[PDB]
Amino acid sequence: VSPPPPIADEPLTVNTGIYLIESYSLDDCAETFKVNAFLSLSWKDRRLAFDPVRSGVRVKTYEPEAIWIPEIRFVNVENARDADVVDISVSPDGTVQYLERFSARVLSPLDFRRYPFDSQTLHIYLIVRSVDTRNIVLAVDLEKVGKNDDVFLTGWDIESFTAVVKPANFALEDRLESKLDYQLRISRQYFSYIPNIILPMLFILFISWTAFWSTSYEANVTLVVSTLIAHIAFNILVETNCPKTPYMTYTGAIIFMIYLFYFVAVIEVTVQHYLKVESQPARAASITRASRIAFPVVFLLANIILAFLFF
Amino acid sequence: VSPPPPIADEPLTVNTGIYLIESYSLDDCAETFKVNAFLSLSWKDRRLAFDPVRSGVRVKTYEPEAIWIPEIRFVNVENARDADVVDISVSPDGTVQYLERFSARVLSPLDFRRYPFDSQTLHIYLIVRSVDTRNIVLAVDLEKVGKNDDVFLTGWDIESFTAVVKPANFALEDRLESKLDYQLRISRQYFSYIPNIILPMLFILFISWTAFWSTSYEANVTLVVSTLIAHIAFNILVETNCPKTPYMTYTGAIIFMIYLFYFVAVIEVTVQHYLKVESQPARAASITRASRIAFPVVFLLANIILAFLFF
Amino acid sequence: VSPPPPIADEPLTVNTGIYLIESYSLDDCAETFKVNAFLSLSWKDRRLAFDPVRSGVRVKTYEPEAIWIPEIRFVNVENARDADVVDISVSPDGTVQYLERFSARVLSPLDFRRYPFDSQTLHIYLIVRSVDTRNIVLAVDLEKVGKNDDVFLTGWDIESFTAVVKPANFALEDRLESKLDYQLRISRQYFSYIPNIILPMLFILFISWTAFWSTSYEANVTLVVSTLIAHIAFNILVETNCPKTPYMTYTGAIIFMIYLFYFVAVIEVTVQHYLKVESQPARAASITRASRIAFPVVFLLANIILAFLFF
Amino acid sequence: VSPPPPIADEPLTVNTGIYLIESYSLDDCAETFKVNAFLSLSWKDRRLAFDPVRSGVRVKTYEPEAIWIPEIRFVNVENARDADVVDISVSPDGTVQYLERFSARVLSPLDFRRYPFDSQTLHIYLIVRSVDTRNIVLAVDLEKVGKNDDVFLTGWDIESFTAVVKPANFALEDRLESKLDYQLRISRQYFSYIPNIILPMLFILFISWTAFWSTSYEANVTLVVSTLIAHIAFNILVETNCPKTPYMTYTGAIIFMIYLFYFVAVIEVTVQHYLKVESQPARAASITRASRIAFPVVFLLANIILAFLFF
Amino acid sequence: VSPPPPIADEPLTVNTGIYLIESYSLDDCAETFKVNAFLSLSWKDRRLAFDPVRSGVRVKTYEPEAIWIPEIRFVNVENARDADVVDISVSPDGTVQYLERFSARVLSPLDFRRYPFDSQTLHIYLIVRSVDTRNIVLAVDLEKVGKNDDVFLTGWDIESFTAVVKPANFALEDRLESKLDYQLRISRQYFSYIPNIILPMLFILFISWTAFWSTSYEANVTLVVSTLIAHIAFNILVETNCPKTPYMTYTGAIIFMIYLFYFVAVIEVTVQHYLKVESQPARAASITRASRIAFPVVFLLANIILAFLFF
Ligand SMILES: [Cl-]
Ligand SMILES: [Cl-]
Ligand SMILES: [Cl-]
Ligand SMILES: [Cl-]
Ligand SMILES: [Cl-]
Repeated sequence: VSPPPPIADEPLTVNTGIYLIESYSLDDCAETFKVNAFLSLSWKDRRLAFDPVRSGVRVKTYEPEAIWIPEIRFVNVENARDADVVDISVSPDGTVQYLERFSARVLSPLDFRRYPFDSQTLHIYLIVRSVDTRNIVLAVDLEKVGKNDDVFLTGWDIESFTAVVKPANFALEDRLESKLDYQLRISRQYFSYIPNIILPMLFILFISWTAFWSTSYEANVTLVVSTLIAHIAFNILVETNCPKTPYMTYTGAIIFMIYLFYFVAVIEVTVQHYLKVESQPARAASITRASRIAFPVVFLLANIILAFLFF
Repeated sequence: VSPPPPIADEPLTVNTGIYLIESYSLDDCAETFKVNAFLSLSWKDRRLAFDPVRSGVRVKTYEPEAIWIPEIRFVNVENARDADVVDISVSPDGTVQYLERFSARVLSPLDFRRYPFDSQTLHIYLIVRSVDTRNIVLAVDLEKVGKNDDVFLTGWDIESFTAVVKPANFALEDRLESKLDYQLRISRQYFSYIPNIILPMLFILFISWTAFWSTSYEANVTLVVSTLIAHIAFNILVETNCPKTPYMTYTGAIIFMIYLFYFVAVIEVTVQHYLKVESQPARAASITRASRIAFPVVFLLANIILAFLFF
Repeated sequence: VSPPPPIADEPLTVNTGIYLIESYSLDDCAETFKVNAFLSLSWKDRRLAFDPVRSGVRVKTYEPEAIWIPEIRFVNVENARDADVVDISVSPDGTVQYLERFSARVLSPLDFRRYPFDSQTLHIYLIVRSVDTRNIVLAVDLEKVGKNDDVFLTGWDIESFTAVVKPANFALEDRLESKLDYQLRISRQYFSYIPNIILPMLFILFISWTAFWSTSYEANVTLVVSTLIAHIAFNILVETNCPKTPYMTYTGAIIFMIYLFYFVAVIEVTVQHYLKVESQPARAASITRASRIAFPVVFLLANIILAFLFF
Repeated sequence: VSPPPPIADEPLTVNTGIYLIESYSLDDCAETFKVNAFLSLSWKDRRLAFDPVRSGVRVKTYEPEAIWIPEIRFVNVENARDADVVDISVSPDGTVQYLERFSARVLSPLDFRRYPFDSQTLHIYLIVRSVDTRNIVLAVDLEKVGKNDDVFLTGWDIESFTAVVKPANFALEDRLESKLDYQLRISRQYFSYIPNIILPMLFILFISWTAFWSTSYEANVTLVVSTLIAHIAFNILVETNCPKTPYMTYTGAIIFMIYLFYFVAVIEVTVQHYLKVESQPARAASITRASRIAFPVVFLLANIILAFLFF
Repeated sequence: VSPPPPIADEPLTVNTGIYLIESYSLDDCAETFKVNAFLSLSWKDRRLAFDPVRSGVRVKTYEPEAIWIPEIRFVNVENARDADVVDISVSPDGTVQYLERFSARVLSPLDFRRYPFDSQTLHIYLIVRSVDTRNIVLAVDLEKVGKNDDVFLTGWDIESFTAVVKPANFALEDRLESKLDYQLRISRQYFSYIPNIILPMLFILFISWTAFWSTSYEANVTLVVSTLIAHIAFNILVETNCPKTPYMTYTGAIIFMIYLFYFVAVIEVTVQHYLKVESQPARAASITRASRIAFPVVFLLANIILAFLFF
């Protein structure tokens, strides 16, 4: 067996579809997700055409080995998918209806710049390589592209599963390659982030700010430095567990600013005490009183600037 | 190696049964569980019916490749189950009795809203795809559904193993499919949750409340802030290792409240000292005295409200 | 390729023997252990008997596929064992000397109530399902049950590897199952626990007791609260990495008591200071002096009670 | 299924080419990287020569089992690559053009001395063992060497993918081996390191330097020791998760210096207080005043020396 | 498919050789190491012996399935090695020369008593089980035992790869077994340990010793207790990453001593303050002055004793 012959000079159309059965193991660190789905394939092989009358059958079932089947591969997979041919059906005209169940660990880049208010498009790229006898081209039947209602990823809302209908046909190592883009659109469930991370982090910072209503240098040193320890401790607790991102994220910028604020509050506490000790209590008291407003105001403003820059 | 022919036009009934041998590795982070069980299958194939007189034997044993066997798959699995056919028996009327031992990692969503007082229903979905010549329908043989008495999951109580007898018949990829729901009901047993996590966490909070029987601002700052560090430290220690849940859990709400209480106690400590320093000792002393009752009372009340809202 | 026929009505005896080559990966969290061993099987199939004179051979070697071999499975395994048939020998009377090398991850419950002074019995359950034509029964020859001298599990003393000679014969899914219990007895190597965990944990607690020889409330608050932070920090450092146990362990009770002691010492420190401040230095001094004896005595007593209750 | 015969005594040339489809999972700890690529192979096997006229076809397609294929292995792999033969094309002269898609976990040493400003050369070593009947030699078909434009490694810039055209031919276990070196050049994306690691670590160090504008020994002990705790805490937070490198890294030297600086600042704080207490306030005040300049200057100077020594 | 016949009554000698291609993944927690190597096997089979003059070939090449090959297994492996037969050559006298490339995860116990100044001997145990017709014995072909020059293990110096030429012949499961010991000798690269672990741990302890030049009980409590927190924190940072070792290690003893020293320094600080407060300043001042010398001296002496006892 070799590819079906062209009637004219036309390429062979392999109609595809992917139906998600299970989506699992989305890994933010590895930028990978595990999928379990159906892969449907449809094409015409006139060599396989038959007279249903003089055959006594309206359909013919074949073993994968018995007939020509296109070699469809996935571009962005760790290793080749584990596939199980579910069914192969041939109709009197030579139409082949192929179906397999497969599992695969798909590599898809994730953008964490807007985390935890991010949305992602997961990609699954189907590909076919042409042979010398004839060019093979992929097509999508969107009726055949879907997902089980029960499919889920914890912490994400799965908006849709679709395919970009126009394939990407290009030459590679002297042969045409036809590629399809299947997209899984997901948006993060950011609720518990406010009470679980942000609010507690904010409270610690706010505690450090009470040093602006105290003249006790010993109590102030304990306030700013102990809260810095509590902040670091809290970040270890709520730690992403992923190796640090190469780029600056939204949450990343806020956290950097919180460290800057702890340093600035230490400078203030240091300045106020030095001024007091160096017989200048009027300047010390005026700085501390300004800080009471300057600190929350500069914080709230910089946060609005960051929110604006990222979104 | 073709499906058994219908006597009329009826679909083929495949009577199923699952008998749990072992259940293990329930992973809370992954929402998966590993199972080891028997899968029994029974259907009628009249091409296999025989006369026990001119054969001699009351039962016939076949190799899987000698006869037609329905392809049963699991819907919610990572990869296909590891199976080993244990036995294939045919009775004189053509009734096939198939048995295999399998192991599988089943994906089943878990609800942590009532943790650690939560109960879960683990699902195992059997499925069969119909074939060209005839439709295949699943059924439950309750005589063949059960679990070994020694079956266990650490930290859980296994209430029951049962199946929803009526299958879910629907259409997939242009063919009819019959699905079954096997349910494993488990409820969390965490006897040690109180002593192990709760109490030490309450003691730390209670220590912060001793600041209401002290006028020393330096000692008060050390009490509230050092206990906040101890609280965060304790939460790192008793951390589940599972990424934070997208939703608000019961234990999650209690912990959020504990952070709020540390912030409120800091505000009090700050207010009391400012009033004392700003020549108002009457208002400072009256706030601190109120707090001694207000703090435990508001805590005990909010906890009753939370327990009521979640349960 | 059918079971050997009976001479009367007696069941077929499959003589077993397990010889441990390697024991590894004992996971306390998973309650699982990986084993690599020999499995010996012995039975008589008269259909295989031969005249050594006619044959010109005193022994006959077969491929597993060529003859009837009982289907032996393990009850408490994650998946079916990976096996390599090492040898199949048939003597003139039809005796089969089967030998295979296998690896398997065995699930065996572990009791942590007496940790780290615990001993465990690891189980390996062999099983055979009886067929249509005849009943199959397992037997042990203890001469054939052993372990390599080099077998080891880090942190454990392996006392013995044996089998309970009497099989457990029972009905399951309308057939007989003959089950064998192979036991691996192990006892933990608790030495480094004293200098690594116990001793530093006691020193931290002892430091909090120095607050009973101090009147300085600021120094006392620093002693009790900072040591509580050090205790929690130390617990994070020496943490088992296994999720907390559903039941109350011995070490678990001691740790709970240590948290209770930190809370009680805070109460004392708080009471002392309040009485001292509120014009009652006679009570404050008498409480602190009592605590100096009360604390070590109540600790040493409760510990004896706990050691008695657990052992 | 024996190697093609030589026309004279010439070795067989196997022309190779690797085209990267996906690159992923670079593991810094393991010094390994996962790759998914095409492996093209070409050689002349005259036994496969045909007349395009008698055959009809200008090219012949074969199954891997039908013809002799050289055994190409990778030297630096964990296990053998997972390969899937995409195409085998034979031209009339008997020139075979083989193409396979493979995935492999390649072991390649990484130098972390200049981290996070490091560049690495990842190696993939192709190898072929010569046979009894003839010597096999590898060659590079540069037309068939490349990488997909979309190839990415999070946190790295992929500079180039190339092959050292001259093979390394040597004797091993009495036969010739022909080895090829494919190189993937990558350079790290160090941006977020400044705001995420460097800057917050410098702020904690700077806070410790405020002890040089304070005479309060109690406040100074709190400053230096509490910041040391915050530093250690921060290091736990930003920890690589890879076991410590056997060699001294650039970042490793900076961190060692920061610990030295915390110790020196403690010595100063200790010296200043002892001089004050031992009736020498002139010496104490002159040391503290010097330290205010000495500390940032010696730090900035040692950092320039380190940056010079490493780069 | 039968073993070669003996010329007299001699056992069959299988000459072995292992050539290391790659060594990777040495895991200290798991006490395992992954190896990729060649395994050469040589034995004489006269049934395969041929006259070269009437045969006309240098060496005959066979497929594994075609001829008898001894079953060589590894004793200390997780699962059976993944092997790929590279070549099978037969010379006129019947000498079979077998070669395979294999990968295996070898289990080899490690002694951490002298860590990080330890050396280890990694073992690879080859084994062969004798057959019905003849006894099989292993031997070492020293020409075929080696390692690639590029073989590496990060953090270790690979000293040698040798084999103990005399096999260990013994009886197992009623048959003779010939065992060979291949040894990989490695010594640890302990450099970065001094600046990364030892030095910062000694600085934290040294800071605690400044309490001997202070009379301030509040500052002393902060020094000793806060440094104990910093020590524990540092230990979490530099943590072994392996579950605790059952035996007392060298580094383990030093760390235990450091905890003892923190407790002793607390006792001193407590004693000095009590003596001062209980009208005995002569006794207090003399203890603190003694401690200034007693502490570093007792430390340096106990360390010399430990280094002597372990080495
Ligand atoms: Cl694929
Ligand atoms: Cl399945
Ligand atoms: Cl098994
Ligand atoms: Cl390879
Ligand atoms: Cl092996």
